[PDB]
Amino acid sequence: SRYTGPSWKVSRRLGISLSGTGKELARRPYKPGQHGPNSRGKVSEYGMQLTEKQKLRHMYGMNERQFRTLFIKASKIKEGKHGVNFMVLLEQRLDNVVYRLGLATTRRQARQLVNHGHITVDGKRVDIPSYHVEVGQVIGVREKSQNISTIKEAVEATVGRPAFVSFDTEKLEGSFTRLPERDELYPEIDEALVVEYYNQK
Amino acid sequence: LSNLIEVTAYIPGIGHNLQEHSVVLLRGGRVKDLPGVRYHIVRGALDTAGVNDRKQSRSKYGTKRPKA
Amino acid sequence: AVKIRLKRMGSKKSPFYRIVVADSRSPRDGRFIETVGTYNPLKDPAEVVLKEDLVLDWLSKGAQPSDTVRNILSKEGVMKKHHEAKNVK
Amino acid sequence: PNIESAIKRVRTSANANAKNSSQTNAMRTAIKKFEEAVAAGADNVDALYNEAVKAVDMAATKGLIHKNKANRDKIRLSKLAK
RNA sequence: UGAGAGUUUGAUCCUGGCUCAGGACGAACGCUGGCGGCGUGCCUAAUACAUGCAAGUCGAACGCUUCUUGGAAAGAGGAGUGGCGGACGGGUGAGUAACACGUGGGUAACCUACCCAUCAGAGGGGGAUAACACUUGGAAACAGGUGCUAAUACCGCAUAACAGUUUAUGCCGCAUGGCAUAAGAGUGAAAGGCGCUUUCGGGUGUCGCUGAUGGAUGGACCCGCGGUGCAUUAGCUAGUUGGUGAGGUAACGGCUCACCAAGGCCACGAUGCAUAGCCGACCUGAGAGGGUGAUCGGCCACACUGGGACUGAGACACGGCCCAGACUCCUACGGGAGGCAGCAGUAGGGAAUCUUCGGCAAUGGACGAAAGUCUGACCGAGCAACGCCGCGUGAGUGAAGAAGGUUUUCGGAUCGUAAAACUCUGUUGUUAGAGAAGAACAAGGACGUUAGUAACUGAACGUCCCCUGACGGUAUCUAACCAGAAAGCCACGGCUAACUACGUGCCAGCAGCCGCGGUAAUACGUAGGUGGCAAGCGUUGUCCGGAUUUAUUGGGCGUAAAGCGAGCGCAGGCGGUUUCUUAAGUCUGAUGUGAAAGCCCCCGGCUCAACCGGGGAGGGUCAUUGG
Repeated sequence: SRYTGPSWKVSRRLGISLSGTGKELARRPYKPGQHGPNSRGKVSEYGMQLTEKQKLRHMYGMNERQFRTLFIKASKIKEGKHGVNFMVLLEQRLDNVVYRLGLATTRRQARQLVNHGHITVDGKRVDIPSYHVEVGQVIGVREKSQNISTIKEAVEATVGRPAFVSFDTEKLEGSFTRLPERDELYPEIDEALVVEYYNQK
Repeated sequence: LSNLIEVTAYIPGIGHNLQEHSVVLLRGGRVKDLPGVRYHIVRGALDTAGVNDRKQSRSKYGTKRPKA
Repeated sequence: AVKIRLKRMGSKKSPFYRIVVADSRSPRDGRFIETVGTYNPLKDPAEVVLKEDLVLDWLSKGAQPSDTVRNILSKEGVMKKHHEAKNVK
Repeated sequence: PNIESAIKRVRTSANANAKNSSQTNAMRTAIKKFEEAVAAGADNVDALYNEAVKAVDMAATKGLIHKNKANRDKIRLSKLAK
């Protein structure tokens, strides 16, 4: 499964945008349902760690088993911290590479582009979105049929291109220069609440 | 029971169809109503039948999904 | 009846083989004496690795190859060396 | 029996048993015939010692006693007469 | 790499139990389900078993017989004598508390078919028998009698002692003794087949045959140490413990005998009773630990229940023999036949566990000189969300919030950018084209080299032609078409994330622990909404954690549970100061070993991942030798 629901209730429940600052929390910044505008008392310190974890899980649209295995894998580095290495491994998945490069507006669109077989790493096609893109691998746009309507238009309007992403808008090749850093990556949510959430799992 | 030791067992839900000499299935679970009862029968698993109003936790009580 | 034979180590339809010296009564994947090289039927020019200093020692003690082991031991030039050590002295 | 080859082994081994027992009894009586004449103190005492030795030796080439049993036997008899 | 919470009271602190929040599984069952990849699937009655298959092969060891092409040579069948195989491979865990297993050693007490090497032989004779032909008794299974015949079948005679044993010599070892050399005494084997040269040539290639010695491989025996409950189980032994001799075995030995003696084992747990195959490993834990021994590998034990031997290099024998017993079956009543804990399958037991499938193409195994024949091992296919992993059931833009549902103080709020509408996409689906790797070979032809030869045939490997796929038209790749076929289960009073209506009225019902329900129930039952997970989601059972709640790590005994009513003392546990010595504990170095697969570290291949491969570390309370 992935998810198909209204995708905007989700942001109103975390209190974070999740869609490139394009405002879902413009009107009614409160939660969904009857008891939306009428908030109530405090939230535990279990609700806080759960809310941080859900923020990160819904950012990149993955499921709970895969999230937890990625977290367990990031723990075997021991070079740096354990939340930084996590949120950095999270960025190296082929879906974020298409999002950051700029071939798609959303992450759902980028996911459908990499699922339906329209992109290639090093020339060879790769079809599965949880792929692990390493540093220095020019991912391309299937030079067979790169004349599609939405890819073309979403290359023009560059809302955000980062300081670790390289790209050329003629051959349509991009790559990571090097690994990013927390200052360059959502210094807003957390990586410590999420680490504590998995201590008693 | 098949091993020939005797026990009493609670039958849950609203309304059943159990009569003398009908064959049933037991699971663990102790009721806190009176002594001497330590088991539950499971609804909709043999001669016993699922309850016929439920709409909310039909996986217990053994109710099938209704088109309503 | 010591032998030099192949031993299957793939998954289901991607086989791999270890070259092994075993007593002939043993099961194909059961007990053996020691391992002597490797062999890969895929990988279009098939891959052989082997020590070839234990093959020449077992051969001179009466071990005997199977039919495929003899083919891949002559493609490596091990049977010629046995020839030049035994019937030459 | 069920298998065809198991039916042949039955008669083959029956025949082997027959002749094996015949020849073992031959050897045993040769030895005993020497012993009963060394226990009497009789003339013609080295010839039947020779014959008993030969009997044991021939039984060992017919696959009836192992080979160490034959060494043991010849030793025992040697210590009795010669 | 060591997280806690609720619950004794009118309120408190301490003690204390009970319960919950994490994992995992050969799982079962309730509701519900789209696919691929890799794995897994009688835990119960070691219950009883219809039907098919699971072990044969050799005509280049030997005589016969039937055909297809009266004397003809080949091809294809049939039984028989003889060799080798049937002790492997495959199944199960009933017995077993012991050298059964693990780890470390010993055998100067040992055996070993096929395979590799070395030395020496391979001479000359004899008497039979199955088959076949005729014949008797048989319900049958099957038994007898007469006559002829072959061999690599069988038996004696020769020749061989390098084997064993005894004597002298030399060297040596941990008692018994070991090695090498010399003699002396009695003794023991053997078989041919197919080719080449064939002047009688009498020579020779190859595969077999006999004796002796090594290697390899497989087995046998003995020893140190280690892993379970009960003392509401303290005595156990009479071939028992030792000696002398005799027999016996591959082999040492009370292994078994006759005699002689009175010994052996036990509080450091003998004996008995109950339970159990053992290990690599697997789950959990911060660790020390605790709980399991299913898939895969190693060792053991058993084969309808209980005794025995025979053949053989090897069995006291898994689809062998003989006897007894229970059970089942056929019979002319005199008698006969059988053993799924091999693969499928059936009835029964159970909460519960699969097809009476294809093929020897690949790897291994038996026989054969080889083509080959056999192989339910094995390689593939079928069934099942049983598990792990991967990808879907669309994507983008879209408002004053369309209709409807729920609520409302009747203004509105929420389901909700969610639908609509516009533009896109084709992983999947469908239809149509193309389309694999897994295969290396044996055999058969030509050609070369080396060691043997009088010489050639052949031997042993090199180079080249030629020859084979069950899965299967499978994976995969290309073209067109369509958002169309593909979301459910649990919870929402506190623990613990997520609230309002209506119905009912200590009823109907709910609960893991606190506890809810008697007119305005966020705790029962529905609806709207919300939370957690998702092709799954909950429930019951079992184990480790939380539990310092058996505390070595790591607790206590004035009043909470807990100092024997007091002394005297055998065994045990622990002991003042100091000089020299020893090296049992302790510390340390080097060498051997602790299989493979697993966990872990680095690297690499399947579009990724599960999964697969290569190189390492780790794991001993271990042994030997030096400080």
